[PDB]
Amino acid sequence: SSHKTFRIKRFLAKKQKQNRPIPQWIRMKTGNKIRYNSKRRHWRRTKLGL
Amino acid sequence: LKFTLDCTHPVEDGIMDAANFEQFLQERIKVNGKAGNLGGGVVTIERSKSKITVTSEVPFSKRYLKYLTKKYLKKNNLRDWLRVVANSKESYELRYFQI
Amino acid sequence: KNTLARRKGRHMGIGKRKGTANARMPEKVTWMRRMRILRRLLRRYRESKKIDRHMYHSLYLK
Amino acid sequence: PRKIEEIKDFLLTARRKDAKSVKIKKNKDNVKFKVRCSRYLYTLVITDKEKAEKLKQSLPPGLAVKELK
RNA sequence: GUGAACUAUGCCUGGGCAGGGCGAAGCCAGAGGAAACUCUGGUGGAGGUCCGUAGCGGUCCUGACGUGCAAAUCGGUCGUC
RNA sequence: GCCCUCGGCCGAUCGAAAGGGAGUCGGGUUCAGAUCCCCGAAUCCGGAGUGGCGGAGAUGGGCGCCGCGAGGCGUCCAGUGCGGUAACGCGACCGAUCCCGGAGAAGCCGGCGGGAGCCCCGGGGAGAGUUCUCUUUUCUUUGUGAAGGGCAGGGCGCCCUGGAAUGGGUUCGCCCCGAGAGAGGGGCCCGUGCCUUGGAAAGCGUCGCGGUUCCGGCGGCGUCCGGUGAGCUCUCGCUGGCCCUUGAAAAUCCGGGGGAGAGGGUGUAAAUCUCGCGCCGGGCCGUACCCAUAUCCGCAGCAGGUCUCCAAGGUGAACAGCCUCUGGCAUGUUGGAACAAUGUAGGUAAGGGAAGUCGGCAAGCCGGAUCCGUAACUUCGGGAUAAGGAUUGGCUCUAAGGGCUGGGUCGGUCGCGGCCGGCGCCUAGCAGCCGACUUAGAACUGGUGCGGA
Ligand SMILES: [Mg+2]
Ligand SMILES: [Mg+2]
Ligand SMILES: [Mg+2]
Ligand SMILES: [Mg+2]
Ligand SMILES: [Mg+2]
Ligand SMILES: [Mg+2]
Ligand SMILES: [Mg+2]
Ligand SMILES: [Mg+2]
Ligand SMILES: [Mg+2]
Ligand SMILES: [Mg+2]
Ligand SMILES: [Mg+2]
Ligand SMILES: [Mg+2]
Ligand SMILES: [Mg+2]
Ligand SMILES: [Mg+2]
Ligand SMILES: [Mg+2]
Ligand SMILES: [Mg+2]
Ligand SMILES: [Mg+2]
Ligand SMILES: [Mg+2]
Ligand SMILES: [Mg+2]
Ligand SMILES: [Mg+2]
Ligand SMILES: [Mg+2]
Ligand SMILES: [Mg+2]
Ligand SMILES: [Mg+2]
Ligand SMILES: [Mg+2]
Ligand SMILES: [Mg+2]
Ligand SMILES: [Mg+2]
Ligand SMILES: [Mg+2]
Ligand SMILES: [Mg+2]
Ligand SMILES: [Mg+2]
Ligand SMILES: [Mg+2]
Repeated sequence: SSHKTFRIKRFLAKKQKQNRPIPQWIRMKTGNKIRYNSKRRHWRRTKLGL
Repeated sequence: LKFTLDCTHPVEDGIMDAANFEQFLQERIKVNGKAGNLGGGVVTIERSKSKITVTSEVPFSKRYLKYLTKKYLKKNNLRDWLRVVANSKESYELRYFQI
Repeated sequence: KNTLARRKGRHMGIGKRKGTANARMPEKVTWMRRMRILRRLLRRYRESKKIDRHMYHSLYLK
Repeated sequence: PRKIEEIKDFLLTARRKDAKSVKIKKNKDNVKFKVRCSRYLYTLVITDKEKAEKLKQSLPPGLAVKELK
């Protein structure tokens, strides 16, 4: 809702800050074995439990 | 009430005739729902060789004037070039559509 | 144009009305209008002394 | 906004300390003198042209006498 | 141990519910009687009142659908308002 | 700091983004934010020891002289304002503990009235549309926020004079009156309406001039005059009805009673001030967007579910249905071509008319309104739209139903108009003007159609 509390705004701020793709130099790092961010959230598919 | 109706440009380039347009108004005016005879001499139309004054002593209306000149332009197949605007109070001046 | 015709009385009919007579023109509104008219007339007559208090009261009650 | 009736009252509020500005608005029928002070905008309306002119002459110095044209 | 975000019921604080029909008490007038009163015409606008919207519900078609639009929905017809 | 005096919030605290709760509006601006940014107008709360400036408190009388007198001299005594018979008013107009009250703070339903907004009608503009014929036409547009001041309007069981039956005022309904009617004169409250300040400089509509790759450019003209109403929707008010139902509390703010106290010795004074102006400040958190036949829940862009606000024209009883404007959309997760059966949904059907079937299931019939006319039975309320019948279009008329004004005998003289009077009898009222929607009747008319969907 538009009526938020400060700490639910902080929670959503953290979640949308970390819903972000992986950088591309990570793949060039030695011994990487990670291809994409595997825990990306889409707002329509998987909902925050909050 | 001196509803000066002014058309210098079209008679300037010779595409309409002020005399027969004055005749058109002289027949098809209305005063209390009567055509011809100017209500019985109660409205007076003079043409000063480039424009027409329609002096009167009754509550006659210039929106009726604009309606009649639009009717004349439509009848003589002219209102794709000409356009009746209010250049001032108590007067209507025809203008050409953008060049 | 149809409002002008209905002013002259056209399309008012008996096959043109769908609500009841009280729905189209209420009897309470009719009676209220009549009482206001007649009471105002009685008050004017009493003011101009065409009638007096006693005639006014009997005519008011009637 | 306050509306002032007399020239003497207008002059003392014009020479008041907090009087920030004066704007002169020339209307068709009259002239308005709007002095901007701290809390209110005060307006004086004059119908006489020569009286408005001599008031413009007799306005105290050290003020903004801005015409609105 | 965890649940009354559904539902059941109480409480607190808010929101909502066209248009019409019938015409209770109270009241005004006229007429008839010795009274008691009676009759007539209005006025008035009552009711877990009636027809019927929104809303709430869910009768029947044992209609549609029945690997559905839907792990109970849809249409017409209905109940109440 | 100690002592004295006084003291129930007698119970922490939490609990509402719909209850209570001071005080912000107009215009502009973005790719996306605005009552939050910019511009312009305000306002509330808190603060002021040296008090910031005004104004109020507050500045008058008595007696002796001088001085023509005015006016001065000295002495003595007041002064916590004043007006109105009153309701109450005025710009301030001392005052504590304590006490009393009020506001916050009251249901649902009905009926009327006032105000606005919307809708509607008649003209004037401006710009568009139609012009085969007609149409002085059709469509669009035709502003003034908050906060001050003034005036309408509405309301008042508020005041004074006076005394009412031949009872009278008065509402749609009521209701009111010797516990004070009608009448006459006032007062208060509300004022969201109008005028003004704001305010035309802005906005809007048109007509133009020049380019800062896009100026809150620059200019002209305009933004006018009226009328209706059981209209609808808000809102304010009055008065009823209903209830073995009587429809919060508290923060918070105000008024009064009382008078412990405080203020100065007559000064160009004090205490004090809910008056006017001025000065400073207002932190913290939310604020985008969706709000649902695609942003939520139902595993999904799911025919389900999910609380609200605003609400145009026509027909019509109507927020019914049907069509249209503002706004919105692209047919609901695809298209093309054919038009078999069987379906699903919708129609029609000769003659019969429930013979069908468990069963009139389903479908059909009926339907609105106006005028008649309505049975048994009954708890006397009802039954009841019982049952039954007639009418219904279009067009042209005729009646009836209202609201404003003025009805004046004569200069007997002058303040072609005015002061007092000889001067005169609509008194069954007329005369003029304005304005609605209805209802009833009649004629004509149509391929008997007319609640035509
Ligand atoms: Mg979801
Ligand atoms: Mg619950
Ligand atoms: Mg009922
Ligand atoms: Mg229903
Ligand atoms: Mg169903
Ligand atoms: Mg079935
Ligand atoms: Mg019912
Ligand atoms: Mg205690
Ligand atoms: Mg709390
Ligand atoms: Mg709250
Ligand atoms: Mg937005
Ligand atoms: Mg204004
Ligand atoms: Mg009285
Ligand atoms: Mg302008
Ligand atoms: Mg312009
Ligand atoms: Mg928003
Ligand atoms: Mg859905
Ligand atoms: Mg789930
Ligand atoms: Mg449809
Ligand atoms: Mg389709
Ligand atoms: Mg498609
Ligand atoms: Mg879809
Ligand atoms: Mg058959
Ligand atoms: Mg047959
Ligand atoms: Mg059978
Ligand atoms: Mg059989
Ligand atoms: Mg058989
Ligand atoms: Mg059936
Ligand atoms: Mg029966
Ligand atoms: Mg007929």
